[PDB]
Amino acid sequence: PSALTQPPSVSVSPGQTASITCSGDKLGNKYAYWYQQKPGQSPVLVIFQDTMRPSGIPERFSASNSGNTATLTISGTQSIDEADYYCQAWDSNTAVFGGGTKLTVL
Amino acid sequence: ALGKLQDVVNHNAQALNTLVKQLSSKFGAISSVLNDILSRLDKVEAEVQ
Amino acid sequence: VNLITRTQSYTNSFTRGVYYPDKVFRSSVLHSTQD
Amino acid sequence: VYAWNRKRISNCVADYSVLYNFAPFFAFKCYGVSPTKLNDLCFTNVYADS
Amino acid sequence: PTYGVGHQPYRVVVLSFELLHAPATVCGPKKSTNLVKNKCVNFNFNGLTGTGVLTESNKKFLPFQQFGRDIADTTDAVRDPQTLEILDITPCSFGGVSV
Amino acid sequence: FVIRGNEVSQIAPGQTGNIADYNYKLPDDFTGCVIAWNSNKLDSKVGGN
Ligand SMILES: *[C@@H]1O[C@H](CO)[C@@H](O)[C@H](O)[C@H]1NC(C)=O
Repeated sequence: PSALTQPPSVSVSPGQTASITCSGDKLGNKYAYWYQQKPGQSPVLVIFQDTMRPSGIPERFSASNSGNTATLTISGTQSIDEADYYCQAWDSNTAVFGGGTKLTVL
Repeated sequence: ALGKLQDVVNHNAQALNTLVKQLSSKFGAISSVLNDILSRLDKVEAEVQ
Repeated sequence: VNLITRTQSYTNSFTRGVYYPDKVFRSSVLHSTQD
Repeated sequence: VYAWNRKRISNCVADYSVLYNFAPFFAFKCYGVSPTKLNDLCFTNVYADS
Repeated sequence: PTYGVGHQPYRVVVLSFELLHAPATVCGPKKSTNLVKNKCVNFNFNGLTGTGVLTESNKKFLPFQQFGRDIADTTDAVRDPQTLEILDITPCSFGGVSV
Repeated sequence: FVIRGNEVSQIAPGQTGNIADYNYKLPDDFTGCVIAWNSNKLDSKVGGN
């Protein structure tokens, strides 16, 4: 929509499930896009069109967008998955992003 | 004396009877009876008739 | 190994169980389907 | 063909699925009826011209 | 080998497919051109042909949906099979003429 | 698969017969192609296959 709310951090041990949430006014009515940013690295798309992964993204990544909230689910969180995850949507030919969330792997 | 009203009645009755008699027309099909078409032909040919 | 016991009751389905009849996007329409 | 034979078939049970065993033809060519519905029908008579 | 034709072995291959609107993974030999938007074009999306103007759509297709149909069962929306974007189809331009 | 020549007519939507009833059945709304060819030179033997 216009403000994609996102938790500031999520703490997950290796092998557990991370659940990063993106919220916004009727977010389920639009497509959702997730990007994985690493320190000193360019953003990398991991989820497009709600629940689709680009080729090369691990099978463990998954997402949904229902109601007014989109969630990113990293099952079996590995150490590589340490990164900053973003949430994006389009509005009137303008791209809107969320605050971001640091997935910490213990 | 009431020829007009009887004419209305008769026209309606003849229309319905004509509609009933039209059910024996083949209209280019092998039979005017649906059951005979279904019993004599398989699905594909029966559908044309 | 027979080790599971099952009990049953009876309830109402209300209007659950509807599914998308085909794979075509539709909008602002009343679609009749037999299935 | 000029002196073609006609044989009358009557008072019997006709299983037409056995005709594929007596002769190696590829298919029936039927008129007013389909070959796969013959076993479901009754006829006053049958004539076999050969 | 001495059997008549009707009594001889025949090898049969039956090919069954689906021509209904759905994403496709088997296609014939056909080179794809570029995608033109905002002009009246003839188009061919996975065999679905037509004429009209293609514009960017906000319709939210589900992942199993490739086409969108209108009241008259005419395709007015299509997912692009390469970019996966949703496109609206609109008839080019027309109108009655009186003299 | 392999059948005999006079059964090839059974490989079609809406058919009946031993092959169509007990071996291989096509739906009435079948969309596709049936390709059949004689294979007497590979599937026949002097003593019978
Ligand atoms: C469809 O989504 C738009 C997006 O904001 C929303 O305004 C509209 O109310 C939605 N329609 C329905 C029927 O919920």
